[PDB]
Amino acid sequence: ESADLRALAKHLYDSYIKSFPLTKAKARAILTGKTTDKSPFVIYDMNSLMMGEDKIKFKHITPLQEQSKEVAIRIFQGCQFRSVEAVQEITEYAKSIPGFVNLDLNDQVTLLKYGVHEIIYTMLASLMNKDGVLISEGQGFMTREFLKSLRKPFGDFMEPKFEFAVKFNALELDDSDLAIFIAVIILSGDRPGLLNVKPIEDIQDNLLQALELQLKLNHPESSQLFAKLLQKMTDLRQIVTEHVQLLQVIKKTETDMSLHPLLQEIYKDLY
Ligand SMILES: Cc1oc(-c2ccccc2)nc1CCOc1ccc(C[C@@H]2SC(=O)NC2=O)c2sccc12
Ligand SMILES: Cc1oc(-c2ccccc2)nc1CCOc1ccc(C[C@@H]2SC(=O)NC2=O)c2sccc12
Ligand SMILES: CCCCCCCCC(=O)O
Repeated sequence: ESADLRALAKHLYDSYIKSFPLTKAKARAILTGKTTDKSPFVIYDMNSLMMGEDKIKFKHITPLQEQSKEVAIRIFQGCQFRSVEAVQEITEYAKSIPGFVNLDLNDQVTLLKYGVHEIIYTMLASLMNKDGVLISEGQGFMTREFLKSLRKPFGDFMEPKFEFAVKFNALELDDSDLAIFIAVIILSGDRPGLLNVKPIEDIQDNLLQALELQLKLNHPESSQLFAKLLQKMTDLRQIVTEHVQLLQVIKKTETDMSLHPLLQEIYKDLY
């Protein structure tokens, strides 16, 4: 019935607001500079990156052994820390999806392990436009050109996310749409190694119905938005699997290189 589906949509939106401090709405307000609550420092080359480090307050601190004087590695570490924050936000959010916590714990672990990066890239798009991306909770704005011009493959690290984002962002979802979509991602019955797929697919069937109603009500003029959104899950998968391969190539070209321990656990036996 439609009433239960609407209550689910509201419940998920409420949980998403409690779990994710930086929402798309706040990111869009920052990106549209007519909301001059402040203004992010624009980073576009080495000098501006070094200047931004002076001006931006960083929350996360790499161990001294893993600090690098090299611009591309410091940026890489900035990205990792966004993922370490997001994994914990996503976990809190997942526990509020009805039925998730009653699943076998091993299946909960599997759904998070394989779901977090597809969500991370979904919400990364909320911080991007065709010209660049917000960094450090919106204190800075790193340009896309700059990110393309990084050495070794870090151009291949950034550009596919930008290509995804500008198309994903043309769907014009809001946070109340995204709250349901990321729950659909988590409750994926096709993750490797799942033990009881049927209880997962039964939750996802309910989430898909709530997502379908929500897009119908919230985007009445957007033709086939539901279908187009679900097709983006294919793009998201490709970004993750290509990222995983790319990381297996940086390891060869740097034996000493370091992932945050949380990302080491996520990537371990991932694909
Ligand atoms: C928070 C974090 O981020 C990363 C990481 C991020 C990006 C790439 C690779 C790794 N890993 C950790 C966990 C470990 O974080 C620490 C361990 C130990 C110390 C104390 C001295 S410093 C040193 O180098 N070894 C020590 O015992 C210190 S101090 C500030 C941190 C820290
Ligand atoms: C690009 C950038 O720079 C900074 C920054 C720079 C200096 C200081 C502070 C911040 N902020 C951002 C935005 C965040 O953009 C990302 C977040 C997370 C990921 C995924 C990780 S990175 C990895 O290898 N495994 C993961 O989970 C990836 S990937 C391409 C981008 C990306
Ligand atoms: C690693 C060089 C300095 C930047 C690291 C930024 C991580 C903290 C943050 O802004 O989220």
